[PDB]
Amino acid sequence: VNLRTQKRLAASVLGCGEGKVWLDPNEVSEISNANSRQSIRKLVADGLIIKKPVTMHSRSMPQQVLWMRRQRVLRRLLVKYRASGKIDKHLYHELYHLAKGNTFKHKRALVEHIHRAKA
Amino acid sequence: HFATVSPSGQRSSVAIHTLSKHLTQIPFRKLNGLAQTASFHPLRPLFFVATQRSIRCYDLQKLELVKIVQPGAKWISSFDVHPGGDNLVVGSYDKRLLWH
Amino acid sequence: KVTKKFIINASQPASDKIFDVSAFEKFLNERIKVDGRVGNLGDVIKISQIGDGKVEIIAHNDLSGRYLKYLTKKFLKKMQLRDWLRVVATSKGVYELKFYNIVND
Amino acid sequence: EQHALIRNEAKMRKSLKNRAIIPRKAVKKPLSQLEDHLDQLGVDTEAIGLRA
Amino acid sequence: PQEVSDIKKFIEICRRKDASAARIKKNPKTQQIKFKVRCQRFLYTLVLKDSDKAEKLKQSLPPNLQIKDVPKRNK
Amino acid sequence: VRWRPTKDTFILAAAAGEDIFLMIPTHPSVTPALDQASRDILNAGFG
RNA sequence: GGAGACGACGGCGGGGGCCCCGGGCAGAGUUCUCUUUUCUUCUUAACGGUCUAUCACCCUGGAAACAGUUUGUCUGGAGAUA
Repeated sequence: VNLRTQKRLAASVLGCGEGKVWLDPNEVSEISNANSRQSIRKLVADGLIIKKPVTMHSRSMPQQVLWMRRQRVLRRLLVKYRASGKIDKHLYHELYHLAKGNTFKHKRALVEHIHRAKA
Repeated sequence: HFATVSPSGQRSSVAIHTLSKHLTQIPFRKLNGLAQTASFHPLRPLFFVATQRSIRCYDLQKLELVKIVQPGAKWISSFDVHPGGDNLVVGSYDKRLLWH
Repeated sequence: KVTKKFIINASQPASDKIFDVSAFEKFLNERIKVDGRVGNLGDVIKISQIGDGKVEIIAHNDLSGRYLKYLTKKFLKKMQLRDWLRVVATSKGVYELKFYNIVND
Repeated sequence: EQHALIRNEAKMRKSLKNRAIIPRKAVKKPLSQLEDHLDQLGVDTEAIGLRA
Repeated sequence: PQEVSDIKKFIEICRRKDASAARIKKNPKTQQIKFKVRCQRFLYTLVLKDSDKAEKLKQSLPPNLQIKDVPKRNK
Repeated sequence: VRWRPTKDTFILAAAAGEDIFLMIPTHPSVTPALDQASRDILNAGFG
C-alpha cells in the first residue's frame, strides 16, 4: 500500500521530519485505512506511529586586548588611590601620564613606584 | 526607627533613622515630587510618603512601591492613617478634605 | 547534615525469581564509588534490605538516583535482563524494576 | 564461547554510524521470546502467562 | 491585562454592568490565589495570597455573576 | 515636636532648623530607673 | 518650527538572542572489561503597569604647583574639577 500521505501527515502532526517518523510494518493495513489527522493521532496514541529519537552527537591573546585591559586596571587603581587619598591631584596626573606610557607593567609595580614616590 | 522629612532635601528629603544603631539611611531616592510628610502604617511594615500631589505607599520588607494614591488636591498639607490601616485623610491648602 | 532515602523495588522480579536481591546488594557493595574509588563503603553511603523485597540506601554525600539507576542497569544486563526489564521512577526516590509491555502470540 | 556469542549479538545490533533506533519501551515483544529467554536463564514459567 | 491588589476595587469591577466573565485560579505549588474578571475591554486579575480571604471574596461576589473554578487540563 | 510611642521610656524628639534633638524632659513621671532606662535606650547604639 | 528626512567606515561600551561549561529531575543508549557514564526536555508572545540612562541641560562655586579623561582622541574663564 502507498503510505506517502500517511508519512507526510504523521510528520506534520508529530512536528518532526519524514526521516523521524516510523510506521509499524505489521500494521500497514490499519495505517493505510487511517487517512485523517485525527486517525493518525489515534494511531500515534496507540503506538503504531512512533517518533524516533535524535541521532547521538556525543561531544566528550592580541596585544590590543592586553593593552586595553592593563590600561583599564591601572587607571582603576589610580582612581581608587586618588579617592582614598593615598595620592594627590598632581602626583595622580604624573602617574596617569607615566602609566599611559609603557612604564608600568602590573599593579604591584605601580604600588612600589608609589612607595618610592611617597618615600 | 523614626523617619524625618525635609521638603528641600531633593533626593535626601526622606530619611529613616534606626536608633538602636545610630544609622540614618535614605531608602527612596526618587519620589516624583517635593516631599511634604511621611508616616508609618499602624500594623504592617509600609511607609506612606506624601508629596505635593500624591501619597506613595512603599513596602519596607522589599523596599518597593506597593501603591500610589492621588487626592484631587493642588498642595497637600497633612495626612493621617486610620488605626485600622485601610483609610486615609488628606488635608490640603485648597481647602479640601479628602477621605481615601 | 542532610540524609537521602533511595528505594529500589524489585518485588515482582523477586517473586518471579528472576532477580537475586543478595547478588544485587553485593554488586552495589563493590561498585558504589565514593571519592572516585570503589570500596569506600564508610558511614557515608549505607545499604540494607527489607524482608518484602526492596533495597534501601541511606546516602549522606550527593549519590544521585541516576547513579543508582545506572548501577541497576549494569546489574540487569550483567545478568542479561536488560532487553526484558526496565526501571521506572514511580515516586520521588523509588525506582521500580518492572517488565516491558508484552504482546501475546 | 559465551563471551564471543554476546559480542557477536552486540556487534550485530550495533550498526556502523549512529542510526536512530526505536526505544525498547516503544517496541513490543512476544510471550514466546520472553518465556524462551527466561527459561534459558532458568525461570519457572507458571509465573507468567496471564500478562498481556 | 491589569493587576489588582485591592478587594473592594475587585468587587466594584465585578459589579460593573459590563463585567462579563469570572474565574478562580489556585496555584498550589506557589500557594497563590488569583481572581480573574473579564470586563469587556480589559482582563483584571486580583492577587489574594490567602484562602480565608479567598472564601470571603467568593461568598461576597455578586450572585448574578456566576463565579466558577477553572479545571486542570484545559480543553 | 513628637513623642516616642513606647510607654517604657520618656523620650521627646524635636526638629528645629536642620537639626533633630532627642531629649529627656524633666517631668514628675520620670523615676531614676525610668531616667536611666531612657538614657540607656538613647546611648545604646554608640557601639 | 519640529518629526517624516536619510552618507560610508573604524574600534569601544550597554542590552537581548545563539554557541560553550557545571549542578539537579525525567527518559533513552553503550556496557566481555572500563566509564558517579553519552544524548535528549527543562520554553514564555503581543499588549498594559512599575523600576532602570549614556549624551544633553540646570544651580553653587571659581581653576597654572593646570586639571579632568578615553583603547584611541580630546575638553575647560565661550566656566573645568567637585
